[PDB]
Amino acid sequence: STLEIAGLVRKNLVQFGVGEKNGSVRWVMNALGVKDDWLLVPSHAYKFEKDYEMMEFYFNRGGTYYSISAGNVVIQSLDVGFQDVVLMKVPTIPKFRDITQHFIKKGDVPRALNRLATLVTTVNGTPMLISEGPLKMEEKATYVHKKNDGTTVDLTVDQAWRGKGEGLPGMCGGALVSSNQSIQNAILGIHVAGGNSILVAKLVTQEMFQNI
Ligand SMILES: *C[C@H](NC(=O)OCc1ccccc1)C(=O)O
Repeated sequence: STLEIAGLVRKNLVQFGVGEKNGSVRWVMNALGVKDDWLLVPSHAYKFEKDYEMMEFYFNRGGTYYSISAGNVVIQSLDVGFQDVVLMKVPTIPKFRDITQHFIKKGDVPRALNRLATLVTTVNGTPMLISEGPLKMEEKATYVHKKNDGTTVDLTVDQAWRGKGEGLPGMCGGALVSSNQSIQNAILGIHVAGGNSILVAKLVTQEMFQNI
């Protein structure tokens, strides 16, 4: 069911934060553990600020905090080009339950179109289920990211789900789950943007985990 998939997502969601060494942590959004010490996270969380590699990354797992130098996480792309969401290996994180087989197969993508979905996310660790209207797929989606200094950047990714719904700051990095039971309520991707009552999630397929 949606609710049981949601519980699996919930247990693998951690809070992602960034800080200078010996400085205060800014909690930014969610990241999703997928297998072993690999997580999915929107790279817009960190990559557009100066000297990101000199920062400490923090992973809050239910009130137990794991940190690592940003230069010591291993980042792997999902596909060629900018996809925002990346795979990130964090050697200091406890192993995750493997949820890769719960993600939609590329061939089954059409089965989630025109159907409801649920964004399974948190705001700063507080779990939320957010209803999304019948889904469409955008071959290219563009959204605006606001940096810490107020300046903005336009981001464009390939293959992003679009659904009517109401998101809040901090919900990025949560997982979109299909209402379609016939594909076992597959996880469809990762929330990257919300606005004008539109929620946007980068498609992530089972096949993309082959990138290791
Ligand atoms: C949610 C996970 N399920 C899973 O990996 O399913 C793979 C499967 C299940 C049944 C038949 C064939 C393959 C889990 O944690 O087990």
